[PDB]
Amino acid sequence: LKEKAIPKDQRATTPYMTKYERARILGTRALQISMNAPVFVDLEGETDPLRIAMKELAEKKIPLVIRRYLPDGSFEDWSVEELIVDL
Amino acid sequence: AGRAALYKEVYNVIASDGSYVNYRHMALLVDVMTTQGGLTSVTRHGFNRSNTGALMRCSFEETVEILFEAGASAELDDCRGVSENVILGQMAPIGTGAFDVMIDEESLVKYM
Amino acid sequence: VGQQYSSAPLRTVKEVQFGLFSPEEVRAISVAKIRFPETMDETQTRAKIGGLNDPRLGSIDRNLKCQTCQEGMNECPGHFGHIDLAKPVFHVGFIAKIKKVCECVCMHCGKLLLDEHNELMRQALAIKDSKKRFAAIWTLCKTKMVCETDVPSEDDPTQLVSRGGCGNTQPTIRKDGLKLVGSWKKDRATGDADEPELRVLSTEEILNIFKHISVKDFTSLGFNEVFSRPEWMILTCLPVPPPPVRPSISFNESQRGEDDLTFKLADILKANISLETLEHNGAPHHAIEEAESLLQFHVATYMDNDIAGQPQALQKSGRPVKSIRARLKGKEGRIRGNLMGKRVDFSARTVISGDPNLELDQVGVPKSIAKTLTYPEVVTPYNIDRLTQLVRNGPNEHPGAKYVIRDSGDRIDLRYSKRAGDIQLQYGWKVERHIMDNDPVLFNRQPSLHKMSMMAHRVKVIPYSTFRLNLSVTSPYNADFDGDEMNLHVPQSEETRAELSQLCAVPLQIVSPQSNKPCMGIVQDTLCGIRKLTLRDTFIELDQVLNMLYWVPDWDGVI
Amino acid sequence: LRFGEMERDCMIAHGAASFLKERLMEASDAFRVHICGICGLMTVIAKLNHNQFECKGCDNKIDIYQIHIPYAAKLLFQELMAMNIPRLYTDRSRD
Amino acid sequence: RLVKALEDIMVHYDNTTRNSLGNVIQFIYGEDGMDAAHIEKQSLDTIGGSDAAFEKRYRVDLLNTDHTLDPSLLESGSEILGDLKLQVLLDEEYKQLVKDRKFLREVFVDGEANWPLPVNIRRIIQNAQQTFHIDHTKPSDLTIKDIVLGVKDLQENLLVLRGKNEIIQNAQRDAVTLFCCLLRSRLATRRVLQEYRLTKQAFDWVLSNIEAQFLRSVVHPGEMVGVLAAQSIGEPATQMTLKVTSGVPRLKEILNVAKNMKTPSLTVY
Amino acid sequence: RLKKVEEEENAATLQLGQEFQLKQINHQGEEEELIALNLSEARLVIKEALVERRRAFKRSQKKETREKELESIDVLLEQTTGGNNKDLKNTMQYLTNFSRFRDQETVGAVIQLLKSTGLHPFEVAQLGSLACDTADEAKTLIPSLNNKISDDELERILKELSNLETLY
Amino acid sequence: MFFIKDLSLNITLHPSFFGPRMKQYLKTKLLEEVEGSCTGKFGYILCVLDYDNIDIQRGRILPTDGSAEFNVKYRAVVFKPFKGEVVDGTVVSCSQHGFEVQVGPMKVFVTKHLMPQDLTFNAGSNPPSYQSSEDVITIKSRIRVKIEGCISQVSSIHAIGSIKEDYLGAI
RNA sequence: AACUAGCUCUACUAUC
DNA sequence: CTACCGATAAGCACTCGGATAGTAGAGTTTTTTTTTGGTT
DNA sequence: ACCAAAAAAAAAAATTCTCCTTCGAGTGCTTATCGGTAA
Ligand SMILES: [Mg+2]
Ligand SMILES: [Mg+2]
Ligand SMILES: [Zn+2]
Ligand SMILES: [Zn+2]
Ligand SMILES: [Zn+2]
Repeated sequence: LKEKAIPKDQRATTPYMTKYERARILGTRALQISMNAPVFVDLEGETDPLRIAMKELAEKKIPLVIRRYLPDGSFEDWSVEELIVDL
Repeated sequence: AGRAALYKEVYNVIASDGSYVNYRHMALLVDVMTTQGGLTSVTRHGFNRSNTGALMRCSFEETVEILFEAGASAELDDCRGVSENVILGQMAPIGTGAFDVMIDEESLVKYM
Repeated sequence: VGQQYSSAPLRTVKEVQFGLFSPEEVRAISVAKIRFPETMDETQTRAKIGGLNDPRLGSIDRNLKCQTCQEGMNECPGHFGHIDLAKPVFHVGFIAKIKKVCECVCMHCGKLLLDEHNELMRQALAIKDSKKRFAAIWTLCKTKMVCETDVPSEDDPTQLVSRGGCGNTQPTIRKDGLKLVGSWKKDRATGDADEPELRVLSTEEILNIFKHISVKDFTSLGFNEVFSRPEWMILTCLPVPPPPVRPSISFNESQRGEDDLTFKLADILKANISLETLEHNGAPHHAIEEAESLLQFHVATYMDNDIAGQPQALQKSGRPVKSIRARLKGKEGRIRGNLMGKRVDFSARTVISGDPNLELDQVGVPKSIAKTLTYPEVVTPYNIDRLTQLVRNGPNEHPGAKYVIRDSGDRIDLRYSKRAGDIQLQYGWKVERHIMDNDPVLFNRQPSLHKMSMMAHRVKVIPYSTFRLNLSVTSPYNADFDGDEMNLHVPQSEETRAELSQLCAVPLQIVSPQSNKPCMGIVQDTLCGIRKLTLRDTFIELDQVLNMLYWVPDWDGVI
Repeated sequence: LRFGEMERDCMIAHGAASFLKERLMEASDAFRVHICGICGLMTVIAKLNHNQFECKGCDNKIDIYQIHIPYAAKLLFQELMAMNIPRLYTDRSRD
Repeated sequence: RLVKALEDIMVHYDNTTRNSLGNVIQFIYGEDGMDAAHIEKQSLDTIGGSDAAFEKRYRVDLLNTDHTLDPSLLESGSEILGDLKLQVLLDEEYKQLVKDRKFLREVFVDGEANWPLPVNIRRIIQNAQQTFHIDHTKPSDLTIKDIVLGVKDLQENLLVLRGKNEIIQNAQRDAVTLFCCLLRSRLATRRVLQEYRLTKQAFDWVLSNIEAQFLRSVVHPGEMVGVLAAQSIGEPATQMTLKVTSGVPRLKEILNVAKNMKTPSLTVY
Repeated sequence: RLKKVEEEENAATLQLGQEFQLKQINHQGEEEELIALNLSEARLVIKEALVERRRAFKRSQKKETREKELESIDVLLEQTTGGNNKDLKNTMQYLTNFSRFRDQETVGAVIQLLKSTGLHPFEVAQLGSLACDTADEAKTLIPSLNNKISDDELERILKELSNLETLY
Repeated sequence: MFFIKDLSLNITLHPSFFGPRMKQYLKTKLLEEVEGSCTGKFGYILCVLDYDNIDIQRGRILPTDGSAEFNVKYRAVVFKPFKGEVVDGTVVSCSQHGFEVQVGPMKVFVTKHLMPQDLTFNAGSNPPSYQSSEDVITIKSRIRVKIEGCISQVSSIHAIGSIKEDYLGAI
């Protein structure tokens, strides 16, 4: 009942961004830049939005933060960059 | 001991031919059946008549009568089950849905 | 582009509450006070009489009333009217529960048999799960057929104080189909002090009793005060559903296509008006009860067709009338055919053959069917050239389009396309075009037995309409090449097509979690060939090895 | 073509929830209605041209929200309370 | 019926397993947290063999002539003899191994060695051997202290429960005990020097690869494992043809008890 | 939800409704009374807000005679984009008329004197309803003014501040 | 009347505006919709408080599209008209049945019968002239009229008050 | 560019 | 001797029954009467 | 004056047995009922 959140310390969630989260972020940015969002990573004349998003993820300048839930109801969050992508 | 024996039996049945499958599946099955203080068969009236969301229950072998019972008891559902979303036509907290997608400003400021 | 935009906030739905209708509020939300049992052609021209069938509710066709909300027909969610009944009637679903309740409460005073002075009902109150305590109370109040007034004898030292309302004795209760009766045996004031009085209970009596129960006793019995109070168990003011649940199909020559339920409603209205006029005049009091029985019968049938089989509720045709329960009953009724599973758009189905040349992840797709389906995008500073080329191409060659969706909801057909070489497609627009190559796509072969039987695929475009795929992926689909078929699905937004390219691509499905060993493989042709090759006693000459080294796409270029 | 139980179940196994929603909604009903949170019911009446959305009976010119649900589901609801039984809200109530 | 019974049940971001009510059914999914993919029929080694064979495979003592190793394997293979620190550490390792042997003999009465486990160690050993042109002649540069520490360090760094309290620590040790015992079995000092011959560089390489793969092997938090299990068990049910009941009727009998067995016979020893 | 009315049709006594709850929650979670200030106090707060956007708009640029104040607020509007905020003007036209004292100094001094007293803002706020300082008219209008305390007590409190103030 | 309190508003941002300047864009937008607001509950919202230090904590991307939603909490200056109160104001519009007083933002309309009897007005035929106590017909023409009926049907507050009561009428 | 195909009732098949 | 459970069985009363496809074929009130307009 | 179409108004609805008929499956809920037993 007390504000149902947590500081960015003492976080018990895994430090590895999971494949579901990967696909979600990729699709979200694909739709985002798809309908003319501001782009951040320099293009190479590559037209496909989804591959642009993948290049952004590899280059790691994604301006997103990921929300995270626990069965109790209290939530937790992360920023994309502090996660590490391996999968 | 009951769950142990039941797992043994079902593993025997499956391994009788065309074996096999990983132990974890059977373990999960026997447990989710037995975590009730007893045991319950998977019938129209074994597990379905148990404290659980309304719609997902009514989506199996018990069409309307269950709704009547719900309305009479006037209970409520929080719709955190997959069915409840599906009937409700909203993204259920599944896979990609198991988390929210949140936005930040400060990173946007930092990298312009 | 806005579906007739509404300036109202939108939000998801997080919670659903279940309950009954209190008669007063359902009457409040009503719009019609339906009297006439006729439906259409007043005297008898057009413009359905202000009885049934929109006095002031859901429109009919091309007349945008919507109860004068002008919200066409597609927008019209419907509106409700209400009907009135001379006498209270039961509710077939709500019969066993009401019987248990009646046994549980002491009529003629409107009180509980058991009250917090024995331990037993106290523990029953203690077990507050939701409902089981109701069963406990029911099985504890089966006995004590007589209402008491001074129960507590030994909790207090020897005395006894007053808690009971009446000194009367509650008759035993039974039911016969649509009706229930009480048995006043009572061991006194009866036939030879033993022969009981068999009296059929009057509904309204029960309903008065039901009001007289105290509020907390509902909680005791599990009724939620604000949402389900027992007196609402009985039906008094039956609500009326709107038109869009009872269409007028007009089956193919000139019929009116009147549904089963609307005839049922007309019949019940006839019953109501008949009972009203009968009782209003000199009631002989030997037919009014029959009118009551008939009216309850009709409402019962309308609420449900399939009570214990003493009646059948046959229609005026011979097939039995069809009610709500039958309408939405399981197995293709309104849930498993119309809610949980559906017919979708953007799909195709055909027969298939092998291909020893297409790579594993793609799928052979037929040029014509490729033109048939479509897919929208959004106009970008990146896609403008290609999109322009396609819309120039037209809807009658592969790399083409079929619709242009601009900023506003302006569907522009390219089949007519009186201005083909005109449009220039400024930014932020949507263009539905054909399926070019390397597009994500869903492939599936019902029945589905495991995680596989449906994965993603890239797309090649092939003549000779059929489907083509790789021999390797065969076994997981468990499909032949004799005459079998699969099903095709195509995403509709960038989000989804992305969502498929990372969790359903057959590259990502090599190892089956089901049996912790790969579900892929190679099959009879290639297997036999490799065995006939990779054995010591064979060899090869110069030409063929060169052709082989050229065959492998990933050849380094070294002999 | 028909989308069936087991197909949906396999989708669930994959977990492509967003694709599930899109395929089940846009290839299908994709209907929109407003409700009265005070009602929790399916009964509000609107005047798009007049920008009025009042729920008569609940006489509230504020408690208005629009929800995207499948036409089939709302249908279900009409016969459901026509069967005389279902409130709806738009937020938690127990935490 | 099966698929309609375990829809909601799944794994949340606490490595736990709840229905759509929050009821826990598996505190750790599969009691391992290892995804169903990352399993091989890898071969355990400690359980098998005879006591003498086990001793010869693992026992080693510098101060004794019998189980001592040849100095030629180690660059510092001669002067290493005599130190009390090294002998003490080796004895501690041997005690750990024999305790593990007792444990495994307890867990499996049959003693069958092959079992389904997370990430393999064999393959990485072979490819490490290849990736450095390791020969059969040169001695080994890495020292005993190196490996005897690194083994514990690696088994410690493996993490499945990102916790901080006591109970989580207990479970985390518990949840990985079999894998750590197996790893200890495969990475015996005697085995390493006498057959594996690894260099210190390659040793660090394999340690890092082991850790990376193990982290790769965690269950992805957020899949609907219950549906997967149900559909998986269902699949073979159809694909099967056929004085003791068996087959699909028996399957239904257990799955739907139905207190009537027709073969209720029982076994007595 | 059974209509959850808990409301009363507004009266001269200002009977507070549920949605105008007497004790209101806060985002931080503190519980406090329904924040209301008299006709006098609001005007200076508005002036402070206006001068705050004055600094904010001189920051945006580098990228007592009510009419000039209206045009100044208009300038606040057009510094961002062309001002069509007519209703804000018309209310602001009456905003100085909301304030009991027209001159800035008189209303301000009334505020600093009342803040020490801690008197209910309703009592002094009822003053500016009509252009009248005679109390008898207000006592006739609002009986609760007589009921809560007699008139003469009202003026023995009032004359401490009415001396500095000059009405419209 | 003068109630100042923190208010929460839901704001949807189109994704194309996802630039580092968005915070300024959000502040500007909130300025347009909030200022001059006239809601049924709070009456008409006249201006915000403490323009800087408003909390914009974070935002949720809509699942269907790039639209992002933000919930913001801000203190503001708002007036709430209340019934039973007497306000003098300009007679902007003149009608034969009864003079219509515009009390600043909100409007007051009164008929001939509501008109006070102690202060006899010739209001039936036309807007009342100069008579017994005092009454005027000009554009400024402030007339003391009560408020007894508040209507929030439209995006504004309309007030009606009977004038046949103790001390009601122009003086 | 005038905007709709369309219900149930039994028989036969198609893969599995 | 006497209600006081009570466990046992008998009954009786329940509702359930693979996934898709594609056909084509017949009938979706009946009879009786009265009325009145087409007819010669 | 003849009559024919058609629309409107009412009911054909009785033979008889329980055969319905094989769907039998189980399971759960109700009810009789000997049967014992402590006061
Ligand atoms: Mg529940
Ligand atoms: Mg075949
Ligand atoms: Zn309407
Ligand atoms: Zn009584
Ligand atoms: Zn309402």
